[PDB]
Amino acid sequence: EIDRLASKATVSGDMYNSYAIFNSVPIVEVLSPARTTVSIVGSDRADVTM
Amino acid sequence: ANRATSAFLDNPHPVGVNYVDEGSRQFVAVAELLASKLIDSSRESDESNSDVPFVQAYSKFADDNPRHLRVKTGGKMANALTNVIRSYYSINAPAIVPQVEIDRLASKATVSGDMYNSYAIFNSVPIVEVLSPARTTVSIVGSDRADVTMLNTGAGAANITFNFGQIAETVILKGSVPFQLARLNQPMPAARFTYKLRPLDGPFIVVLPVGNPLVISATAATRIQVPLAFNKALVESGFQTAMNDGLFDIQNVNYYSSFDEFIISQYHAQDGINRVSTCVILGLALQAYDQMRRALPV
Amino acid sequence: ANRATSAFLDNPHPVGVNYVDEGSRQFVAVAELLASKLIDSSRESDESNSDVPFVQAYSKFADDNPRHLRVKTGGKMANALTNVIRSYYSINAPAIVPQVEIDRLASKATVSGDMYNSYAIFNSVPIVEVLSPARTTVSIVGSDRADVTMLNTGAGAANITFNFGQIAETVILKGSVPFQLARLNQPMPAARFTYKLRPLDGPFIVVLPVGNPLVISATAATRIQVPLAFNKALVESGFQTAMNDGLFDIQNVNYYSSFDEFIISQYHAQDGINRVSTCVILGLALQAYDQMRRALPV
Amino acid sequence: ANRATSAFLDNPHPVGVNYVDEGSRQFVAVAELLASKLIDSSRESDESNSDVPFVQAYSKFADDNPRHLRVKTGGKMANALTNVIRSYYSINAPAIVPQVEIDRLASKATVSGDMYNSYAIFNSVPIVEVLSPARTTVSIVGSDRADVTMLNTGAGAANITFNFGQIAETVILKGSVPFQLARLNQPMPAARFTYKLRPLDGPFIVVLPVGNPLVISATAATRIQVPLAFNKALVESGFQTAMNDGLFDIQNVNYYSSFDEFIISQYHAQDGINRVSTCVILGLALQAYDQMRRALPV
Amino acid sequence: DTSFIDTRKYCTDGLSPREIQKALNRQRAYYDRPELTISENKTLLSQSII
Amino acid sequence: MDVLSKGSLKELLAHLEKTPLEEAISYRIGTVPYQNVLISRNEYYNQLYPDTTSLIDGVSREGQRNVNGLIMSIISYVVSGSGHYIPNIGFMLLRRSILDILTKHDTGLVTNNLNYGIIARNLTVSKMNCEQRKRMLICFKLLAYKDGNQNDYEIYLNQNIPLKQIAPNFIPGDMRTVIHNQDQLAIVGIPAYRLTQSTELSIRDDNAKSYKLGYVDWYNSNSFLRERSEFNLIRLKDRDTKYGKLNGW
Amino acid sequence: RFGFRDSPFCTSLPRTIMGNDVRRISYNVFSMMEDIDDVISEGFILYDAY
Repeated sequence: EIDRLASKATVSGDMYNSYAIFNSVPIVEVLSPARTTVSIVGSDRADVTM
Repeated sequence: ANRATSAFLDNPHPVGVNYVDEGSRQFVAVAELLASKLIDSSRESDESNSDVPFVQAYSKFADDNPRHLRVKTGGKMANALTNVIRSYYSINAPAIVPQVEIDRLASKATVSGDMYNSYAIFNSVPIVEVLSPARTTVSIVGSDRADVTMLNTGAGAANITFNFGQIAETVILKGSVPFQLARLNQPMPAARFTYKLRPLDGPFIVVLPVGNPLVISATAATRIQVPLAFNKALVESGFQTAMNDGLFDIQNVNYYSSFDEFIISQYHAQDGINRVSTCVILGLALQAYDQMRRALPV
Repeated sequence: ANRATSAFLDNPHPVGVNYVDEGSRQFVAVAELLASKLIDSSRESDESNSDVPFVQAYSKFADDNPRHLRVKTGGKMANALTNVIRSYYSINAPAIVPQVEIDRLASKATVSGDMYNSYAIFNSVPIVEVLSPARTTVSIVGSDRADVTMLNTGAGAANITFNFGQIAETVILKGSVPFQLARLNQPMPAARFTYKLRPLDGPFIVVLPVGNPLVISATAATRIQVPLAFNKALVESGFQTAMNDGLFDIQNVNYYSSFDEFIISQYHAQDGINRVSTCVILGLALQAYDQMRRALPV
Repeated sequence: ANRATSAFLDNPHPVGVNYVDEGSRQFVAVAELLASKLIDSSRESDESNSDVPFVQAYSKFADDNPRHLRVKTGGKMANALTNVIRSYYSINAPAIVPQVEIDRLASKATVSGDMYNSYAIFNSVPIVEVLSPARTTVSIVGSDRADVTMLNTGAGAANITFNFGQIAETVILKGSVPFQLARLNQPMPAARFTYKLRPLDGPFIVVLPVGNPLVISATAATRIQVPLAFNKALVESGFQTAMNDGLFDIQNVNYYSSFDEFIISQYHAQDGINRVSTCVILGLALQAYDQMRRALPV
Repeated sequence: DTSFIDTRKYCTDGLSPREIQKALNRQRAYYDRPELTISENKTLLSQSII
Repeated sequence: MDVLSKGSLKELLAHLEKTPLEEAISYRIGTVPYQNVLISRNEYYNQLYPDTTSLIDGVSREGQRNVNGLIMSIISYVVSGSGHYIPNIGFMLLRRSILDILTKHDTGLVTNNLNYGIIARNLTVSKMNCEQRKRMLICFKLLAYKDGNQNDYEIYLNQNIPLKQIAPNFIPGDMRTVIHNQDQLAIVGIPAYRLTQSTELSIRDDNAKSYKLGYVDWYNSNSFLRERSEFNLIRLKDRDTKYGKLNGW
Repeated sequence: RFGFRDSPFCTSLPRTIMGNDVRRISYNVFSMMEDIDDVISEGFILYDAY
């Protein structure tokens, strides 16, 4: 069924032609010592309160 | 007693047992021939102010017409060549590529596929063991040129046993200062700078006087049967590219600085005669990888 | 703490900012093509009874007919290439050649001035810094293969930090005796002879016991974009020649043993990305200087 | 005082004095040209699945048609080429090939036979002598890259004299730590990592502090006039084959790791200019030997 | 050329590449070698260009 | 306007040979150079538009009476079309050509103490465009050759990377180098784009567009000299010649 | 559907026939082939042309 539907139009299946910019902030880890409190809130804009 | 050995000779990992048949060896030879056409066509197309020679060469290699809005990965031949390279390095690597695809890709050219019609000289220095008594220190550094620094702290002359294996053809020994070297149960000659040795002659004994440390530089030559198309410069460049691209990244393997170290280490292991046959095919495949990747960077 | 660093990485001098446009890059590519034909035409005339192929090749290269009693120097192209090589090495070198002469010489052949269609592997080992505690000695020797000899005279084991930069892709570590190495704040694995490391992973900690010296041999591979016509063997010989005829003799500059060291040292500067583009054009110009001077020695 | 010298520079043996005439030089050039065609036809035959290209090339080279059930050694050209290589190495090696056979073989192709058209760069670093005071110890290791390790156990700083000869053109000195170096009767500059030196300038003095050992790495470039067809990659491969095939083993001859070491050592001996001229002809003969032997493995 | 990929201009001046192809094929017939392939023919026939 | 139209090194140096110093000097009082001011730009904004006046504007400014002001007035004339107010220089100096001041010792003006970095900063080299920087570098090279300061000129170029790339290539004593030079030095010219009768925001841009629009009117005016149609009517002394050489070059 | 004898029409050109993948050859590659007689012994699909 997939092959039959793909024959309806001719279009390159290339998925590496261009690029897109993604705005998520990858905070993998925030290491803090004793007597300090750290909170991370948000994905698009990461808010770290110490 | 202390034992010192070359680092690159330690624990060679088993090599792959797939894609070693006659048809598979033809595919490697075809890939090398067609990849070299790609590089030459690129340089021909620059002088002629046309892209036709590169287009025809790429079409033969990739079985697909180039397109401006599509990436030039290299086609099915590039994918098959990458997978066979992975299989050769380790016996744990899967053999993804089917046999039908290999035979279809080998029909493009009419190369023989023989891997024993020529020879190449490899410069890795095999030092299987250095036997030193107590109160002496021995260190070995280097692969293409092995420098052995031995220091005698005791009160008498020490005898150090050198074993270079049975595979290397010739070994040349040069010392920082003149020194004495002789075989088992042989008289010691006068001290001199340079010794030419045959590793099959036997274990060698170096008289180590008390005082300043003595350093011996070792250079070796080994002959290995290779295809006529073999080019050591391209093979070495392809080895680094394959290592950086992660083709050799697999559990339970040992890594090497150069293809020269890799082939000598396998040749010194047990059943190493059968191993170098597979390593030579890998070297020719690495030659095709270097030429194809430089013409089509990814 | 004591800091040890590689000698060739210290203070790369600024390269020239002239002759880096597309018109000037075409001239360098043209000179390489015409120098290659000069070598080939000389050999063809040597193996024949006619000098016509050499006369035609030299006339195009030098814009003048060769004479029996006059030295074949290369004419205006030789002078332009020699001065352009001088400008690339140092910012202090003047830009003597006019743009009109460069454009006219670039019209002799039809080649694209593209300098990014391929890649090459350079073997210099960028040990930026090695940090060692007190009562320990660290010595770094070599560029193509870096040997680090470290001794521990302290009471307990010492941790040594190795920094290989962020530019090199793969670093292979080999030791005289098995040793322990791990990334910062990571559990330490079992002792083994060889390590494959990505310099991006981070600074590496090496456990140094107090028993005997441990020597670590380092080999690195880094990939730099180069034109397809690049040939490493011809560039290195061209680099050695240009240094001998004083093309690099200019105030307040550093000197390197090889072009491999020169390009890697500049890559590691603050503006290394901008510097390597100029060094790549210098490499191709050195390639043309090698072929042209071998055919026409002066 | 203590004197240290490089190992490969010690006791160069006399070279042969036969086959240096104009006709003999033409024979070596013809052999090189014909050997290049032999290896090109071998590759062409493999890619074309036809033995016609190889049969034509072997018949011209060997003076007989290729036949199955025969060894395919290479004919009279192979025997003459093998024997002239033996004669060039040592003055004790007999000259077997008659001049009539040499002249007949030299008529196969038209060549100039001039071995001084072009030049080549050789990278062996000559350290003729290192003079040190009583308290200091100096060790020299390596030929392509020489590492000089010096340690000062005395009360104060010491002066170490470096002599690099007069033949080398450029010497580059790099140290593990910054060191002080200046010529005779010249002020001592601030400590730098690297120095660029001209061996003709004179003996150089290094200040050795008392604290830690200092290792100086030395690289050199030397220009020797060679024929235009000279290829260093082929010559070095041929040299190792010559040693492995046992045509360099005669009584009272020194042995070397590379052709670079052999040619540089003869340059620094008495009558070095005349010795180097003979070694150039041996290099071209070794280039022909490598190509023919790889085409016809015997 | 008639091929859609080939956009090169084939020069008609000088010795015709077809004459060399005819001479080369006659040489291969004597030695019983197979005639020039399509790929080899295309390279030879495209040597003369503008 | 005429000085801004020259597009080649040969034309620029030829114009400077026939132009006296009095054209560089302006006799209008102008205003003090470096001031933060509010100007009126009613085509864009209702409020007053802040800007800073400078010496490379097209309007005359007041200049220092020292030699530094005289050289700075010459360069501003070349790059902006107008000079500064330095009166009572004298008949002997004012009658000399601009090239004579920049290149000849017989004028009687001493300029060996000049600092190229300070002059460039006072002229706001950062605000200059590519053509303006090339024209100023020509003036610096002529001054360096007059004073035997060629080495100092090269070091100043080494310190400033952007200036080294665009530095014109000519030896100030050889005419063969000037003819070969192909650098485009035109500031005003016939525009390929659409040029409209609209204002610009800054003082420099607005004043530059006035010269650009004035040059178009000058091009079609009767004062303009059309070489293609009236070459025979030109006097022989000032007629264009292929073998045109500056005196002493 | 149409009752044709030996109908040359397929609803979609098959990817596999009798459980075996069908060879796909571009027209440009098919032009330069030298073993078409062997290739035609097993069916192939031609594309990249009109």
